[PDB]
Amino acid sequence: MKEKFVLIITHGDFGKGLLSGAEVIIGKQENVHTVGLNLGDNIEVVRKEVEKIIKEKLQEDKEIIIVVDLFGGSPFNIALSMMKEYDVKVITGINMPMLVELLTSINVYDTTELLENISKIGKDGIKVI
Amino acid sequence: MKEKFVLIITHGDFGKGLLSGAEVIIGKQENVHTVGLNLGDNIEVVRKEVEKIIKEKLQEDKEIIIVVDLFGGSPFNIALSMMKEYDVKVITGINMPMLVELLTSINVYDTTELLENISKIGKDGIKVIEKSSLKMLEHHHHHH
Repeated sequence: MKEKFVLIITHGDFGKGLLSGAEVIIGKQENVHTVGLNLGDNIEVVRKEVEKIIKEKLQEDKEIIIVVDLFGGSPFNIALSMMKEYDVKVITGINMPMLVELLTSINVYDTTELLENISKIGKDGIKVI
Repeated sequence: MKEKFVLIITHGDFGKGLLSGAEVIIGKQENVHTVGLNLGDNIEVVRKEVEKIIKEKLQEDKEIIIVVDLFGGSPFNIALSMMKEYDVKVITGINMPMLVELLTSINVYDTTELLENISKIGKDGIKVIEKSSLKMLEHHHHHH
């Protein structure tokens, strides 16, 4: 199995903070990068930066998973454009249980099963007490 | 309706960044506070701080919703302990679609319906995107 690389693309500091939070739980990550879309960012500039990252990682023979905050919106639109061009895989609605499970099982499952796993865990992790 | 106050408790800077992120989308919000738990944090101290915030907001006649990152660990432990003593509601597994819906509709629904609403929106907002679905998503940009 190819080594995986996780790109987190979200609004503002969400991805940065989500990774920070996960790292409190499971320690400092390699092979995870965050890109945040802030008010005042040009989406085409951000798109080109994301593409830069993907090419670089593909050239390192890595398999790429893009995790997005929200279905719809500029981060999602960027992720979709990368799937159109580079055949990376994409999942939306990322939360903490998903990211922790993803990063601790990244070597265990193939990308398709990995994403199905965390989709299920993410939904199950949302509970009104 | 009483005004609502949302307290987000998570590991590290997750809650802080989640709120930052949501405000890019829906603009600056009021009545939302974040508490992050880091390694080596004295958690009984954090619990005490949270209780103080809750007491204060209750004195301001606010209805309190606590949102946590994870069903597990210290943030949920703290949230549970508040629920045992105070009239607060708790929801776990917070994500962007949930928080955006929560804050945008905070004065439209009572807490019970509100948490039910955002639970469904949060789960529905978690989607694996199939490559084969790309073209169909693109069509939606040209019709309603």
